[PDB]
Amino acid sequence: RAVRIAVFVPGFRHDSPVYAMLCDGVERAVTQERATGRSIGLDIIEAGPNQALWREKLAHLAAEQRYRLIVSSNPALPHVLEPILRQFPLQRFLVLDAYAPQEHSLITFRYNQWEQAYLAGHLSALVSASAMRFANADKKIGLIAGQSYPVMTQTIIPAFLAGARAVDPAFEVDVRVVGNWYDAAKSADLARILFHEGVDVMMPICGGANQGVLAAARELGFYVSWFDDNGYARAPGYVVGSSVMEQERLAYEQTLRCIRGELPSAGAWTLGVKDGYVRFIEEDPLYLQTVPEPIRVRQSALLRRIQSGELTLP
Ligand SMILES: Cc1cc2nc3c(=O)[nH]c(=O)nc-3n(C[C@H](O)[C@H](O)[C@H](O)CO)c2cc1C
Ligand SMILES: [K+]
Ligand code: NA
Ligand code: NA
Repeated sequence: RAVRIAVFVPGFRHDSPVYAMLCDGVERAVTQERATGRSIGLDIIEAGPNQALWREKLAHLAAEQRYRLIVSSNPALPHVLEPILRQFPLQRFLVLDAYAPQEHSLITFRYNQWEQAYLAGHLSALVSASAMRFANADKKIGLIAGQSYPVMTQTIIPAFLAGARAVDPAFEVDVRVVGNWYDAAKSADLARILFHEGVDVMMPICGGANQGVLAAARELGFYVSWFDDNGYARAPGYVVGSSVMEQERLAYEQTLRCIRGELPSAGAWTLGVKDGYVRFIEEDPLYLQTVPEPIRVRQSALLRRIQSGELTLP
């Protein structure tokens, strides 16, 4: 039996870790199963930045009645989908990085981003408190978000702060917002503001604008806590951590289940460190070269406490 899949990207694929990972994993599954001789179609729709059009674009994909599954990502998608689920109940949807319990035609997976961001904040504070080249004597770290949204304000920011405060309760996090997920010039401006306020380690979570923060790091001399995927090679020596979600693998795994007829129609899963889907990347040689022993030792010890449940971050 032939199978057709659509991926709805709420923005652009390139330069957005969550969407690049999503598309890479769906493609990997499709390519794999095509190679067995099976006919599998894959269409990727890049919606672009205009969020006011997302709902109608998704409704048209459902109305086309051709996709066995429409795949998307990000925590706003369940809300976007609400009337579409009602109007087109036979259309199956899969959304990663989201949470929608108790739907009938929508299955979601959320990562434990308290773990993810706590790992990032702890690493950031260790670096900021150290005598590394660009560290200063303040206890100030930064976060530059593309936009504000409930997961960012209720999970990521508080967990980043909590991880930092586990190192020293005096740590502060200065949050800034770009207003979009692409403009690297505008994120660089925020990074310069943070640097001059005394921030020596920043975490960019602003999509294609992340590059602006990397540029500012090289320009001014500060460190970057990278999120979502492996960012060490994007600015060797500046990127001091990668605190990640295993979105490429999850997208691959769930797409395969769809193709083989094993993906449930509904459900809302949460996957974290103990499940293997949130990680701090210690194995990259750039990390080992970039970050001194005492910091790496403490970061490893933290990972062990999360892996055992001793430190549970629900
Ligand atoms: C409405 C909305 C739009 C988003 N757009 C992007 C994006 O274009 N690029 C990106 O890298 N992350 C984007 N994210 C963030 C992403 O889903 C995730 O929360 C962060 O990458 C941290 O894991 C978006 C989040 C929301 C809620
Ligand atoms: K909020
Ligand atoms: Na510091
Ligand atoms: Na210091």
